[PDB]
Amino acid sequence: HMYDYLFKLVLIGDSGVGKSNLLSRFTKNEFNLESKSTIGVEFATKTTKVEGKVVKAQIWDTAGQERAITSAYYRGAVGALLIYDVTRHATFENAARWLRELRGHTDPNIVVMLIGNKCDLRHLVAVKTEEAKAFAERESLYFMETSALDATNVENAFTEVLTQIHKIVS
Ligand SMILES: Nc1nc2c(ncn2[C@@H]2O[C@H](COP(=O)(O)OP(=O)(O)NP(=O)(O)O)[C@@H](O)[C@H]2O)c(=O)[nH]1
Ligand SMILES: [Mg+2]
Repeated sequence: HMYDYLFKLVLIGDSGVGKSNLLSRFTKNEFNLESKSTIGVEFATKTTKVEGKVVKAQIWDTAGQERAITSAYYRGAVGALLIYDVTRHATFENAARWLRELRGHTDPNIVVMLIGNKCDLRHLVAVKTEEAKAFAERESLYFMETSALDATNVENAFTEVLTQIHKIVS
């Protein structure tokens, strides 16, 4: 293989938090203004040079609501983005219930990052950054605020994960 490492990452979080757009903004630098709820499981790939070595991230992406294929979706996942909508406090509370789901199906030592998405909708921010920092520290998660719409921190969040995974694995 051309790459040194192949890291399977999963995106989870409630419907409409922007998971699919985060991905397409990372892989294909596009903001899908015309997005729609995801059917089944979609995939995407990116090959990066962190460390001076070749990393092929393999990103799985599924919808938020109504399963049983939870099974294959999480299996072998080695990093995860836990994404909530910065303007809808309901999506941020459900993060712990996603975190239990994610944890019942992965190794305790995967790299997990909490993402607060849509940080551009600044006048509707309904979740205090400090409260999300609280949940992140309480649960040993990484933490970022992102905007898929204006690319803010999207690259930083994904690479950060991928670097943190390699340090475990070397
Ligand atoms: N303002 C703004 N809107 C965003 C951002 N990211 C996503 N959205 C909006 O939120 C909606 C949901 O995006 P989408 O990525 O499809 O959500 P999802 O989390 O993938 N949903 P599902 O779980 O059902 O697939 C879209 O209408 C999109 O415009 C962002 O950074 N900023
Ligand atoms: Mg989607």
